Amino acid sequence: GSSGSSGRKILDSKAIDLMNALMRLNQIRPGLQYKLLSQSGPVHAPVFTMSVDVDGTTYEASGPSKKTAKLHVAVKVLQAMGYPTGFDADISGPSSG
Repeated sequence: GSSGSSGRKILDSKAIDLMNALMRLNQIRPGLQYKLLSQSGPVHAPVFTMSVDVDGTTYEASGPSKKTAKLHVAVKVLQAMGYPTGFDADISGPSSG
């Protein structure tokens, strides 16, 4: 439930101008929760698929590491609302979300 929580405080800026998004998502929507739908692939090239619920919209983004996974997810959320994330000119193809 909600009542009776420990509270995990983890923070690290190992990346470069990337975590920015992670902090943002929390800035606009404090008290968020990230979960790993599933992980596939090798041990050196694992795929950490994270997921988050924002504004009644569930976002899922996979990455090379859980750390990047959560970050990628946020970037999307913002992009959906129309907020600056730090990425462009990256056409996806003939298929869109």
